Amino acid sequence: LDNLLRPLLATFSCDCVADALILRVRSELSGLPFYWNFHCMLASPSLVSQHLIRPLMGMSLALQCQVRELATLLHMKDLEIQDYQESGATLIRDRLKTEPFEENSFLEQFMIEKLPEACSIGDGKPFVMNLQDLYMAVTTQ
Amino acid sequence: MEELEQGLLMQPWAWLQLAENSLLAKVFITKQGYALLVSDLQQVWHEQVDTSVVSQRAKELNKRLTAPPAAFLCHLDNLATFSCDCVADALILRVRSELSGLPFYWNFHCMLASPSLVSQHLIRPLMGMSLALQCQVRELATLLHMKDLEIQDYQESGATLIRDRLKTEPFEENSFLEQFMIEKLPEACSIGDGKPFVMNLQDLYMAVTTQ
Amino acid sequence: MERKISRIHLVSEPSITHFLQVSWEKTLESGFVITLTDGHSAWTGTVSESEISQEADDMAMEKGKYVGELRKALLSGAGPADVYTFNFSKESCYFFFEKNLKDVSFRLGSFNLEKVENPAEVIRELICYCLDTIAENQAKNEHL
Repeated sequence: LDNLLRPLLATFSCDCVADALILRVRSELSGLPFYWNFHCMLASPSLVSQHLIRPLMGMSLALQCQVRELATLLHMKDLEIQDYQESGATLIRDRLKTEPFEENSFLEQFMIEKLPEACSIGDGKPFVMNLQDLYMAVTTQ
Repeated sequence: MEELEQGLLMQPWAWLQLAENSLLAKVFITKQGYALLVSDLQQVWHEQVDTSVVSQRAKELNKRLTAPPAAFLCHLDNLATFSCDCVADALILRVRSELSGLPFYWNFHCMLASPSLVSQHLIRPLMGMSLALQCQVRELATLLHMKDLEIQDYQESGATLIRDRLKTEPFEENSFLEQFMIEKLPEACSIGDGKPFVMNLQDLYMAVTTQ
Repeated sequence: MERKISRIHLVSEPSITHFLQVSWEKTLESGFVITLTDGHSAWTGTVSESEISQEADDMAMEKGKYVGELRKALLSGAGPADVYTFNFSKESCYFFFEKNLKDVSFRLGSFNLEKVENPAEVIRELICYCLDTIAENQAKNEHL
C-alpha cells in the first residue's frame, strides 16, 4: 500500500455511504490482483482544525509577512535606483526601467487583475504543488 | 434569510474579548434577522435568526423592555460584556450591553457549525487566500527580480552608490524563504488569539469570499 | 423629610398640565408616597424598599444608579439629554413612566394609584406648601 501510494501522491474508486467515505484499491502484488477498501468516517473538528484551519491560517499570516518583507525589500531597491539616477549621475539602456513600488496600488492591480484565478480552489491540485513545504513547516512550528 | 446567509459569507471576522478567552465572530445583521459564525480556533459555531425569534427571545431575556425586532438588531450591529458556556455543543454566547441607558441581554444559541459552512466560511476562503498570497509573493519576487535587472544595468556601466547604506543584496527567492523560515515563521505563523488574523487579513478574506 | 412637586404632561392628556408630588425621607430608595392631580381630581399610591430593589433587579442595574434614574424621572432631575414619558389610566389607575432613547421609549417603572376621595383638600395642602416655598425663596432673595 505504501509503495503503491508514494509515487502516486493500479486503479481507485470512491464511494460514499451516509457520512462515511470508502476508498477502494484495485492493484496487484506477487503478480496476483490485490484489493483493499479504506473505510473513512467524517474527520472530527479537532483534526480539521489541526490539519486544515489552523495551519492554513498560519500560512496566510506567514505569507502576509512574506509580502510585507518583500514590499520593504522592494522599497529599499527603489531608494537604490533613485540614488543612481537622482545623484549617482548615470542612466541605463532604458528598456528595463521599473515603476516605483507602492503596495496599495500593487494590491489593487493584483485584486482586480489576478485574484479571480489566484484564489481558485480548483481540484486542490495547485495547493498541493505550491504550498506544501510551507504547510509542513507551519505544522511543525 | 437566504440574503442573510449571503451577506454572512462576505462579512469579515471581528475579534471578541471574553473574560475567559477570545472569540472570532463574523456576523451579518439586517432588519430581517441575523446570521452569525463564531470560532475559538478549535471549534466553529453557527446561528441564524429571524425577527420572530428576536422578539420572543428578547421578551424572555428582557421581560418589560419592549422594542421592534429591528431596533434590537440595529444595536447588535453597533456591538459590551461577553461570556459563554459550551453546554453540550451549544456555545451559548451571553452578551451584556448598554442600550437606552438600560442593561440588555442577548444569548446566542450557537450549534456546532456544519462541515459545509466550515468549508465555505473558512477552509476554502483560507486556502484561496494562501494561494492568492503566494501569487502576491510571486509577483513581488518578479518585481524584485525586475528591479535587479534594472540595478545591474547601473552596476554594469559606471553608476557608483553615493549613500553608503542604500545597498541591496541581489534578490533570490529560495534564500529569502530560508531566512524567513528560521527568523520570521515562528512568530508570523503563530495563531495566538486570532487578533493577527482580524488585524491584517480581512480585506483578502472579503475579496476571496466574493471571488 | 423631603417632598418635591414636579409638573408633567401625561401622554393621554396633551393639554392638561398635571402635577406629580413625591414625598419621602431623603433616600427615595427607602420608599415614597406619590400623588398625581390635574386641578380637578387626585390619585395616590406608595412604593417600598424591596419594590425599588426588585424593579432595578428586573432591569439588571446597581441600586442607587437606578435610584439616580428615579430622581431624574420623578424629581425633575432630568438633563436636556434625558426625555422621560408619563402614562396613566385614571380608569385603571395604572401609572407607568419611561425614558426615550434609540428613537424608542423604555419603561422605567409602574404604580398602582388609587383615586383619592378628598381631592380639593390634598390640593389645598399642596398649594399652601407652594405659597410658602415661593415666599421663602423670595425673602432669601431680598436678603442676598
